[PDB]
Amino acid sequence: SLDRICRAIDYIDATASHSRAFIVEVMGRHCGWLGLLAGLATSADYILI
Amino acid sequence: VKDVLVNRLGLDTRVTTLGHVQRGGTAVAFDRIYATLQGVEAVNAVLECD
Amino acid sequence: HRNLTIVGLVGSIDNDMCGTDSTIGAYSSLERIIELVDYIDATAASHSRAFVVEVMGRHCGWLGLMSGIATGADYIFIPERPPSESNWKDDLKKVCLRHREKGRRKTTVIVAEGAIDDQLNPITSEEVKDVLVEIGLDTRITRLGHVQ
Repeated sequence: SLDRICRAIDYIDATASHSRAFIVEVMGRHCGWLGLLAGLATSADYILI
Repeated sequence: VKDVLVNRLGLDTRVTTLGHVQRGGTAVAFDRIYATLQGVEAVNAVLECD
Repeated sequence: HRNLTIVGLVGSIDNDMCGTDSTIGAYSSLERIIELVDYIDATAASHSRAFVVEVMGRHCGWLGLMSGIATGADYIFIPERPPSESNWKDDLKKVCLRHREKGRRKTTVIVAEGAIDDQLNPITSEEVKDVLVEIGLDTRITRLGHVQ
């Protein structure tokens, strides 16, 4: 699951540009492990876990 | 979250939602190796049980 | 520098530009959609499940169409041939349940960025999800976004 998330973030990072923000809506109802680890692996700016 | 980025900051925000993508596909090497060994252990545990 | 020498290359995921059979980026973008829908499809089928894929491409239904063929989608939403505002929901239901009757357990709908009804009203993937949910299917939206 963590791999699927990072595969998407990697594709998002693989581009150019000012005034751009990107939201990755992650599946995982009870824990924040996926959010935290994806955030760590892809050096995300802000995580909502 | 989108409105904060679009209205409080001047950012054009594009949302990406994985959905079922996050449950589909083949298991990664770690999941295959570990799920397999766990299956083996689950059997032994069940047999060794008293 | 009296006579401008200007040449144009079509760098577009859309595939909207006229005169060219395909634009630079179109097939690659299509591959990204396929990449994702392939994961959705790569699970052992469940009894009452549905999936909605919100695909990008603002001005042309090419990505929506090609994804439809490439993934064996039940229904697709394209700006070139939009459904009636009056009965698109009822036609969606018909098509899906017809396939479900024939054995299909992996109901997939593809919604283009520019998806509309014949009265120019946009069709959100959330709108589509709600239709399939009232048919008794556990529906899941997948928005490709900037991945494409």
